[PDB]
Amino acid sequence: SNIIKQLEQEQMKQDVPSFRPGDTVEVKVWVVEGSKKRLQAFEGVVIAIRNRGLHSAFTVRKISNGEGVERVFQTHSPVVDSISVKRRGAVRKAKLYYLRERTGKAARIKERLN
Amino acid sequence: MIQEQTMLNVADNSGARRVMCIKVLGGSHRRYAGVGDIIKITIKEAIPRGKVKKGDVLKAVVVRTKKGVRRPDGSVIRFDGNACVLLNNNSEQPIGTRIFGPVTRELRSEKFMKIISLAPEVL
Amino acid sequence: MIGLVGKKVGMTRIFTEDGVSIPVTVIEVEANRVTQVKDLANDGYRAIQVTTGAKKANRVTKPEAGHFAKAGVEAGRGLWEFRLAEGEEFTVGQSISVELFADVKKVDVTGTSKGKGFAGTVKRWNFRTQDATHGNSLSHRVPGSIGQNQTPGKVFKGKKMAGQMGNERVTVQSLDVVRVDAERNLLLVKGAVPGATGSDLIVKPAVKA
Amino acid sequence: AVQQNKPTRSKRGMRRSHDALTAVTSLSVDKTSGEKHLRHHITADGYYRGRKVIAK
Amino acid sequence: KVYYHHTGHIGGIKQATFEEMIARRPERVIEIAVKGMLPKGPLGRAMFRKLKVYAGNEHNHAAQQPQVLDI
Amino acid sequence: MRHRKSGRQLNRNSSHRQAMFRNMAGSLVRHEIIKTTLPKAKELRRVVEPLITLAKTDSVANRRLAFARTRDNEIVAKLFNELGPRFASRAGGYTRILKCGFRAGDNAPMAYIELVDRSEKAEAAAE
RNA sequence: CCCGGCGAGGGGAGUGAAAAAGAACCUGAAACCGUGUACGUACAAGCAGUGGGAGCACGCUUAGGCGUGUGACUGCGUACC
RNA sequence: AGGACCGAACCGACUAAUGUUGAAAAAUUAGCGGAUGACUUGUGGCUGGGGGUGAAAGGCCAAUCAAACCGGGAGAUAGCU
RNA sequence: CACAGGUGGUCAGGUAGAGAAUACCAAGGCGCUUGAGAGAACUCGGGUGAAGGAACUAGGCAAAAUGGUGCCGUAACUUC
RNA sequence: AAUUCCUUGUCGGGUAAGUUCCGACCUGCACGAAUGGCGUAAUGAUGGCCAGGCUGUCUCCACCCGAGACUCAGUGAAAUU
RNA sequence: GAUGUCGGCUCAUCACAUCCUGGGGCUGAAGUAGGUCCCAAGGGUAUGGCUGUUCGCCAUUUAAAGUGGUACGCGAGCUGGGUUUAGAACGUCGUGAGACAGUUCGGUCCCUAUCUGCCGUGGGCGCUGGAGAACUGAGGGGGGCUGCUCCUAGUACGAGAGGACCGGAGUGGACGCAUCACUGGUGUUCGGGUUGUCAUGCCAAUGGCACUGCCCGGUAGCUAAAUGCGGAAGAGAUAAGUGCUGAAAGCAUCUAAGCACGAAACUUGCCCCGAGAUGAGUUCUCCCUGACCCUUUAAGGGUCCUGAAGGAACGUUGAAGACGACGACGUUGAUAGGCCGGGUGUGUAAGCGCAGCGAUGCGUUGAGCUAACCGGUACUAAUGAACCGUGAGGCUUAACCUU
Repeated sequence: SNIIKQLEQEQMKQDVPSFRPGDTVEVKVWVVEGSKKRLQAFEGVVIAIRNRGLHSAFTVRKISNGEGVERVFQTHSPVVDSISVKRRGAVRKAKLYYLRERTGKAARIKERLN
Repeated sequence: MIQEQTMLNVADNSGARRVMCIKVLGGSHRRYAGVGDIIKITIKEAIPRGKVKKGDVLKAVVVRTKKGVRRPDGSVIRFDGNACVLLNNNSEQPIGTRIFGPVTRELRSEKFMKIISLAPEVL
Repeated sequence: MIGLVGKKVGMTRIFTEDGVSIPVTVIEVEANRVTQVKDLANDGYRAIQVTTGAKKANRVTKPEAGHFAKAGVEAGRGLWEFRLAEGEEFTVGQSISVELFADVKKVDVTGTSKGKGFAGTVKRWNFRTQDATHGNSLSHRVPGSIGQNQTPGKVFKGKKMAGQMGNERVTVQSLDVVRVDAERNLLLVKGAVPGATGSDLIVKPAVKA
Repeated sequence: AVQQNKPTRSKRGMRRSHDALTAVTSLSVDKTSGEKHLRHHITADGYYRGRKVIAK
Repeated sequence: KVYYHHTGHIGGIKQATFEEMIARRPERVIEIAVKGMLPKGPLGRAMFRKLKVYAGNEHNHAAQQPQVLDI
Repeated sequence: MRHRKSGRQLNRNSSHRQAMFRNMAGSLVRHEIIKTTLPKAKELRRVVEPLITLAKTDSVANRRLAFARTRDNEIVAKLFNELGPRFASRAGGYTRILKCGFRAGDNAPMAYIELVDRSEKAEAAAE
């Protein structure tokens, strides 16, 4: 029918801020738990492009302190609380790997600016 | 882990350096572990002031997989390495009081209130 | 009870309010258009003939066309039939669609099977692949001796060997309806549909006790 | 492998019975010429449904 | 008397009740009773194909006029 | 098996396949009219048309862009100047396959490929 | 003289007693593969034979129940050195 | 300087992947050692079968080696098949 | 055998690179003749791999990583 | 121990483990001083074991590409019998 | 004149004399627990080490770690790791050659399937006029395993501690099927990056070639390591077993007549193949209603006119597959390629201005370029035919047709 490959675009949220890989961001999320609601954030650099209709996620890599850890927060999830853009940078590459082990002043790549 | 042998990282003040998976628990005719899984470790090193000594065999649960770990959205927390928190060998909950390095957010349950209230990550 | 002939159309990792996602397969509900509504007036046969689709029908045979004439007069895509229970059927205008799954919690799902080319030696049967070493004579891959010896002196039936898929049915059995959607016309089922996407399926209320 | 005994000549014609060349069910001529055709391909002079194509 | 066969699968002899062969397809109990009484392959296949039993008290040879026989 | 796919693999490895297409799309601009095997004519069709689309209207900067994607000197000299005003009156089907028949040397099914408005043509035979 | 590259190969026509002596030419088996015809092969089964046999083609069987060849089918039945 | 090294050409073949009615009467590709030395190596000559020739394996003697090839005794012998 | 085999003398162009390795390339050779299409098992060749790290196997074996120049830094043993 | 009738000796060690391997011991095969012995640097494509960089050998196998198979076209074997 | 092995990978299958659940009897068994235990082939029955190891030892999982056979399964499947004294040589023995059931080092192993099977698949014929569509079940297999705790239930029972089972429930484990959105794999028909040389006259910019040069991201497809998920309520015929009424022996008793209950096996239900089932099938939809000569005639032969419904070759081709078949589909056409809008990919093209020492980056532009997926578009190629199939289609008994 006319439904195939459209239903991904139809599901896809429209107030989500605009992006390129190397945009740093903050994912704000819940702890979930047994009955009590608290919040938490995760910040870093996003090393790679999303846009997957409903399945779209920020794969932020954190790299602030300690050994590297990559986190995937799916955007379209109701427990994902808030999204500041902060810096929106350019890289002309698909992967950021040389910063995996260095976490000190590593997740703060520039705003592309005027 | 997924294979036979597998050294992986100490996650507690219990030991040093590396400690060895001898088996997976929570079924048989298994070679390989799921995401939510309980591992069997021998301490392959130890530390003199740790809870345990070289070649003592105890129970454990996953905190990092180098592949990545998932449950709630199916989204992965993807790591630099495999690492494991020892449990009590029969009586559950961790034996060590500190986690060393980052944690998942797939560990967020009543039987793990011990390990997630720690400060290095997911508070 | 019958099926609703669907279309395989869509796959979604879907959210729920509680912070949980469900992997899902997404099905376009088309309406049943009846042909004749066969009942036990004629022979011992009791079953309802239903058409889910439409075709140009410039090449169709007149034997298919009188079939369609007696129907909802919509040049049907083709004929499927389903056995039925609890008395003779209601004969006019039936249009069976999303309402069928409102108290049907789990469905069976009968595909038109799985379309995996040859399938055949090793791949169909999840065998081991022969050793990559020892200079093995014209063998990096072999299924194994398929019998034994003279003692039976034959090859038994139902041993795992060769052949195509042959596109029979395959029932997965008892996978969950996650939601049904009027207006958008989606049946979201929790489990998978057989075949590549754009394939036909049956989605029928579950068979099992 | 090998074989037990020398096979029969009736066997050689039976094994070949399904692999043989099959009939064309007659032929085509043009709508538009006295030139004969090749069914559902085009002659060198373009004749199929008249016009002209491919004058090589 | 459990009408023994082994078509090609699963350890065991496989079987069929005395009760099926009259309750379902009721012809078969007589068919495979006279069968072993006939010579080799081919001529016993021509002997055999002359018997019909049908379902029972519903025979279709009304028009031939059958001569009744008590045994 | 090959479900939900498109296009065709012809005769050899990828390093050969790109190098063969540079010969074959260049021959197109040099002979204007060709005959080949029918799989071979589709890949020939599918190579040339997207270049034509870019080239459908004249632009020196887009001619520099076209030299970036397809680095041949023959194609970038024909495109924009010559071939641009030619195909301006179409949106796809700048060229057509005429199913000329089977190959004489063996039996492979062939198609002839012919630019859409081709009416001036060479009068020698081809095989 | 026909087909054909200008080829290969055969044929017709003509030559001789003879080419049913055509050039690798003497007459010519048997393996060998293929054609033409008859009868046969889809209730169909193993040394393929033996014993019994519907049928049909051909033979004016003086028609006087036959000859010729094959044979549905089937009782019986384990090669030779 | 070097019976030193890593390493081509140039000589080999510890192992590995393949070849096994092969592409080929050990070749192909890759790891590996010798490569100024007790080396590699052209030309021309020479020893002849239980005899040569061997840093020795009962090695090597015409893509052949725990017994070369040919012409003769010789129709060896046959308690055997 | 148009053998993917074997074979001595002489010569020595460009860039990058320990160098006559080696990537491309001037002079020069040359398309090692089944073809085209498909892209089944399977065979051989060719490319790749999550997590693991020999757990494969008799055996860490073409697997695969390593390799060059510059620099800091450098063990027991030793005929230095 | 390359050496051991028994035997995979006893115990420590790496080890998830340990017939082998290494260290110690004798409760010692027929060990044992030029078919030499203790001990040793460098050396050998040398043997046994281990962790790591690293790896499809494998756990557990998936897909992609080409030459045969296979499709379409040509020619056209062999072990056997 | 050939039945040819250990050890190790692959692949199994049959006998139940059952490792186990499941129904039940005994107990010096109260219940728990142990001992005793019949029925029963249906089904599940783990992995690393050392060694060439069957067997050994050791570490470990799970409720669990079976019994017997197979040229002591399986080189017309795999390998010499072993036998290894083709071969040195250590240890040992003999004057020695040579040997060793002591030992260590690497080490050549064939076969394209005749008939036969097994799985998959087509052709040919027949179903009685033909054709196209759904379809029934004569027959024959899949699943059949098995743990957990929660209720049932601290209750009967026992001196007390303790303490029943079936049935409902969700869920693991083995086993098995399907799936590609998730998480990974690949994705030689998508974008980007990068070392080198060769090239586009030269510069800006850029590409061929080095395994797809190398390398990272990647759609749809396929795929497991990831994803979904059965293993059933019910029924009957029972088994062992508690009986009931009841004898030999005035009774008792599962037995002879008789009838209640009584297991995953058996007949099944749930699942799949299946009309050649020659007692060859039904129901729905479609079409064919002209003619003469001859002879043996439920008949065939010749011939005029004449062959529909339907088929197939042929054509582009597929969400189907070796070949085919199956399927979209041939201008009436969205089949395919192009092309447009959208999908999902990549990270802001080339050109122009500018900052900067220049490489380069950046505003112009949130760019350009783009594969398989969806809808549109006839832009482009699939002409008119011809051909297999024909003019209502067997005898005969009974029923109906003036019959």
